[PDB]
Amino acid sequence: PERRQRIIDAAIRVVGQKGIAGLSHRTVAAEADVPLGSTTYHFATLDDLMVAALRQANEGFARVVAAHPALSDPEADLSGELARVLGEWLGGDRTGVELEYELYLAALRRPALRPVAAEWAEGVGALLAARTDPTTARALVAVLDGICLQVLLTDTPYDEEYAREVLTRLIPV
Amino acid sequence: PERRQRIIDAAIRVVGQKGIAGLSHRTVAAEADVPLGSTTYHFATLDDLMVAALRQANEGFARVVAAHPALSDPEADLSGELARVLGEWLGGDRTGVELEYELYLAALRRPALRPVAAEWAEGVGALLAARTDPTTARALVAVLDGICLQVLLTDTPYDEEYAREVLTRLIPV
Ligand SMILES: CN(C)c1ccc(C(=C2C=CC(=[N+](C)C)C=C2)c2ccccc2)cc1
Ligand SMILES: CN(C)c1ccc(C(=C2C=CC(=[N+](C)C)C=C2)c2ccccc2)cc1
Repeated sequence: PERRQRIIDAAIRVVGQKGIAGLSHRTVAAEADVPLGSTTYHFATLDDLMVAALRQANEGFARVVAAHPALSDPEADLSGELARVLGEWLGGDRTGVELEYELYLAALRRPALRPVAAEWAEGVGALLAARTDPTTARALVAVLDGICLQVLLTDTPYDEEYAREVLTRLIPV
Repeated sequence: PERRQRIIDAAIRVVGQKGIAGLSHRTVAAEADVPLGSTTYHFATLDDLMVAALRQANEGFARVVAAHPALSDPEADLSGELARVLGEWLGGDRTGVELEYELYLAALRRPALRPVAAEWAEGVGALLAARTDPTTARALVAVLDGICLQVLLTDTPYDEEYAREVLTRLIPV
């Protein structure tokens, strides 16, 4: 896009290969192939750069969730919907997908990054709480996290059938 | 103990403050306050050092599990037992506890560290599969991971009552 985006994109490509540690304005400038000046002009702190990156990723996810209105439809299959939302991104692309999670975590173990790293759970959690109940909402958010790990931690494909199955055991009747 | 242990201990203290990245034979030698020679004599590669550290942590956990024979007792409360096992370490010490998880993860996003980083799930998983069934075993392992995150990702204390509650919803009848 116009260089600010180019920079955020490169920041991402750098972390997705050298980890947050190998992320500097030099690394980014090189990767985005832009003056060092540009990167600092747009992002004073590396944290500002990180935060921007996560916000982009958060919005990336908050987008697929909005593409599943059924999630808040009381007549829809909730677990089926949640398993689809997962499968929709954990499915396929086991390349850039593995990279997106391998930074969601990296982000999490960072003091000022963690709050934005789990924002996805805020939207989902708020939605499931209104749909079901607080305890069920938290339990659901918990297995979602549990399942992504299981998956993105082995040559283990997704398996919606399994996900919906365990998700369903959590929804009360 | 004798210096090999001193070194593993220091390796841990270093990662628990500078992350795997700030971990070198220099860092370790300094921290353990031992000749650089010693650290390389005992651990040729940093990966050998990391792996040793994780094995120590794995054995640390595999120890509390063995201290709960009830886990495999068909007449015992499984979810209650699992929630106790968790609460037993996630409870209190929200200092060194937070550090143990903030390296379990760090480990996980590392190609040759990940296999040893999830060994805990191998023992637990094998135990729950024999106790219940494959699908239930995996689902249980999944929420355990989910719950530790929820917890070790906010000023959020543990709450066994909650854990046992969601764990119980996963056990079939
Ligand atoms: C464990 N868990 C439920 C989740 C784990 C990670 C994600 C994320 C994400 C970002 C972009 C995506 N895209 C572009 C499809 C999809 C997911 C994500 C959100 C913030 C920072 C990094 C990654 C969402 C849910
Ligand atoms: C998400 N999950 C179920 C778990 C997450 C982490 C642990 C671990 C651990 C190490 C030492 C412990 N001690 C000394 C009590 C307790 C746990 C652990 C195992 C290997 C490497 C790092 C940490 C176990 C379960």
